[PDB]
Order: sequence, then C-alpha cells, then structure tokens
Amino acid sequence: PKSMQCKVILLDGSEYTCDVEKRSRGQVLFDKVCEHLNLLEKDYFGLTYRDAENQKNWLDPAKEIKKQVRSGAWHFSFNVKFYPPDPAQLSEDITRYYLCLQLRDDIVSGRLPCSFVTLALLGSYTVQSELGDYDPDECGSDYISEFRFAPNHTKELEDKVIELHKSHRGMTPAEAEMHFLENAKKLSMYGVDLHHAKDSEGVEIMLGVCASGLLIYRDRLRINRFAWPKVLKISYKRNNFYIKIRPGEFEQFESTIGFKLPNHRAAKRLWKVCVEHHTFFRLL
Ligand SMILES: C(#Cc1ccccc1)CN1CCCCC1
Repeated sequence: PKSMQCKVILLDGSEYTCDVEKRSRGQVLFDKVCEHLNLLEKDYFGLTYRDAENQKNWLDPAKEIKKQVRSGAWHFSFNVKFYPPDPAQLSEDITRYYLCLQLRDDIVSGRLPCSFVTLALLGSYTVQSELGDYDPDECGSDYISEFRFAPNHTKELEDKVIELHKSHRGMTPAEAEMHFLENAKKLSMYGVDLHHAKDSEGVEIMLGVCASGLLIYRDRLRINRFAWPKVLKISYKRNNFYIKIRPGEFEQFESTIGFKLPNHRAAKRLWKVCVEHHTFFRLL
C-alpha cells in the first residue's frame, strides 16, 4: 500500500505530519487531524488546500484527496468551516478553544473587521486565557504583547488590552474563551465567507455566505440580505452563479439574481459553499 505524506497547518500555527494511503478520501486525513487535536465536535471544521490558481478550496471529505490537490503539494490547513451562531451551545470547551484560535486569525488577517474597543476586549480575553491573571512584573508602561491582536498594532491598542486584562482577575481559560466568543459572534462579518463577483450590470460586488443566509455587499450602503428561507435554489453555469428568491406571498413567480464570477472554478466553489451552508441552516 503506497502512502503520501500530508502536512497540516494547525490553528496554533504548528505543523502536523502524517501519512495516508494515496487513494484516501479527505475524511481519512481529517479524522487523523481531529484525533491529534482531541476534537469530537468535528462537524464545524474542515481542511483547506491551495489550488493551481492559488485559491483556498475546502477538501471534500467524500472525494479522493489526489483528485482535489491534483498537481499540487499535499499541504493543508485546519480551519473552521461552519461558524456556530451561538458558540455557548457547543458541548466542549476544546471546540470553543479552536473556534477562538480561528477567530484570532480572522481578526489579525482583517477578514473580520473590528472596532478599536472590540479589538482590545477580544485581545484582553485572549491574554487572560493564555497568561492568566494580570501581572505588573511582565508589563511596564512600555509593554508590547507577543500576541497579535489586530491587522495593525498601535501602542494605544496594547495599553487598552492591558487596562481590560486588569479587570479579568480570577477568570479561567474556558471563561475568558466564552467571553471572547460572546463578543466575536456579534460582529457583522462573523462567520461570513466573502466571494468577489459582478452583478448582472457588470458592477463589482461581494457575496457573503454565512449561517443566516446570503449577503450582497453593493457597498457600505445597499447591503441586500436573503435569509435561507427566502433562497429557493442556487446554481452555476460557466462563469455564472444564479440565486432564485421566493416571491412575496401572493406573488406568482420567484425572482432570479445573476452574478458573474472570475472563472468557472470560482462559480462552482461559491455554489458548493452555499449548498453546504444551506444544509447547515436546515439542521439548526
Ligand atoms: C449575517 C447575516 C444575514 C442576516 C439575515 C439574512 C441574511 C444574512 C451575518 N451575521 C453575523 C453576526 C451574527 C448574525 C449573522
């Protein structure tokens, strides 16, 4: 039996290495990573790889790894796939812990925009979880944390983290992680997967996919939101992605909103993440 070496970037930035038989389905590797992580609530998570076009793709657990990575390296990342709208309802603290690590990266990367005060509050809960109670000894007026808190660090933000960290004395890691998630879950881009597209008139928009439904970001004004109940069906053809929307009750016919994606692959990728998120919605 011939086995391929797999390298997986974990949410703490460490690398897990294992082998799978070369015709292995994605689930085989995913099970090995989750066992390494002591993770039972596996449904929220997945592995990504980078394609020949360098786009992040989800590794489909039901398909051969080799028919997805194709010409590319067997290099993957471990990631949150379905962000729980209410993380307090997860059964295990360790689930919440990996969700916090993912969200920290969402924040530092700028995928999850955040006010100054929310960056400092989230950062203060991370410090409480990682270092425990505030200690003046490892913190003068000139202190800068090793922790990455934001896409752009300022001394003002470092000071605000320390100020809020002082208020969390006696908080356990599980408690701090739960506070982190109660704040993060409210942010308007929490759990939103963004895709570049053009509307039917050729104007550049972003489509967001999340637990609640689909968002069309025309700009900061003119955000269109379709709760999953309103979304009839979703399809792709060539470079095109089509959303059918239920009529208002007493209306005869659904509406169709069409979008142009960069290429056929970007259209199929959006379709798949939409179908996967809708099935998530129906199981809540
Ligand atoms: C959204 C949405 C949405 C809301 C209504 C219809 C379609 C999409 C994103 N938001 C993140 C914070 C928690 C609530 C869900």
